[PDB]
Amino acid sequence: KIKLLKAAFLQYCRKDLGHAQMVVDELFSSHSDLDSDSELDRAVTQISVDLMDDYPASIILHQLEDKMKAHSFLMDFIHQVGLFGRLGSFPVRLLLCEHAEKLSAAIVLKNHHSRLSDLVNTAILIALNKREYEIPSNLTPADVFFREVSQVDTICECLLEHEEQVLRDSIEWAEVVINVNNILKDMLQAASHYRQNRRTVIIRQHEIVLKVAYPQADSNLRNIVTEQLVALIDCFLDGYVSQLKSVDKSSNRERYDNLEMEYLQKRSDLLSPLLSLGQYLWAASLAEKYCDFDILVQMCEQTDNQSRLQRYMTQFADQNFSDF
Amino acid sequence: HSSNVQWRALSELAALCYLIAFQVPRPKIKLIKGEAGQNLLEMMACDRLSQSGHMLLNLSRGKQDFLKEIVETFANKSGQSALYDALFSSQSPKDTSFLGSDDIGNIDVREPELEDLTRYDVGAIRAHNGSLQHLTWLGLQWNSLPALPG
Repeated sequence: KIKLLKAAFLQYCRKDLGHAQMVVDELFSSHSDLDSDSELDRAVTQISVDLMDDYPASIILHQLEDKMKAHSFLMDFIHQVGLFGRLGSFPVRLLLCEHAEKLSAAIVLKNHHSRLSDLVNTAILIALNKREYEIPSNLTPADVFFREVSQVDTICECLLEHEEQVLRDSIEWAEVVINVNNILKDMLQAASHYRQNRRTVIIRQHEIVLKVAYPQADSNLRNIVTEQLVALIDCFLDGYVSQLKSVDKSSNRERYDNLEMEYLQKRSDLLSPLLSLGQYLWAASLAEKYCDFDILVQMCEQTDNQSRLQRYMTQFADQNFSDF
Repeated sequence: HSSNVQWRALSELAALCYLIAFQVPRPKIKLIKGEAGQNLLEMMACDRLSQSGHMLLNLSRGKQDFLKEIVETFANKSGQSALYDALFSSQSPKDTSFLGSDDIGNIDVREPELEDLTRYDVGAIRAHNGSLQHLTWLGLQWNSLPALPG
């Protein structure tokens, strides 16, 4: 109940000064606790996750940095007092701490980038979710657009499609559709390196692949490459997250695990074809990123005279010969 | 010396190289300490644009807007690795090699104008000390063009 998650949120406050007293409220917790694994332990998971949601709900950047440290001495004040169990990730809602970490480094990666075009796509993205208090206080806000920033990505995309409907593409309008590509990209670079220090999200990425495909149809050479090294930087983070979820699930209920394979395999084919017009200098890195997707790098070696590449492919491979 | 398949692919690769060179702007001549130094630097600039220029053309006369294809296909970073591959042995570290790290951005992919080419040649006559080799080459390069050299 609410009386409990307000008692550990009171023991973490003291868990910054001393421990002894907090270690006896975790000791009173283990004896007074339920201790039936299947849901009462996911009743204290629903508490540790309701306080990670409140250390994320918390000088707007130096104030969001102070909150990635707070949620860092909150993940250390859980490892010690322990806090060595519970997990209610299920569907849509331990991986939930990391995820709320990753999205607080995303909140600081778009705080570090503040210009008039993103701040406008953000104000359009927040006025659409609800109204804002007009007692000044107009960021128009962030502390709740952090716990949910995933949404200011699918909307700062709908504000690049209405800024592309007026783009009239015309050159300065294909420079504004790349500036956003570069931010959603290095906001996905910031969640990757925060995991190294350990269906709307995805749609908005397959939507900007196709809009990064319509533009290189009319673009000065060099520019059409930098947005191609970018949509290659981004596609290589999606294929890496479907690989990591595969490896997460295995065995029984396999039927669902061999149906999600066909789905990622019909997309590394839809990202390959897309790169069939593009430069094949990136194929070598796309073929290595989803380190097999051989059918694509095998038909790039066939379209050219690089019988040297299909010999360099089979030189470093596990059963490609029986595949080629 | 090599076969036809390598020729086209290599000439394709070379066309990109000459293109990259031609695109490079005229160097900032005023920025040099002395008159001799700056005049030299400009002389070389004219030589670069002239030699690469005629080559770019002679390779583009082979087909219709052949240049456009070269950029659209090999301006991709994939070409940068295909260039390093054909030129060098891959064993060398690809990090400290300038070729592998250059930012090939917005290749003009615009064939050269004859009038510009003429003033490049004239300015680069002294590039190779006016060797009859130099001039006989230029004179031959203009032998296929509709405008004649000065």
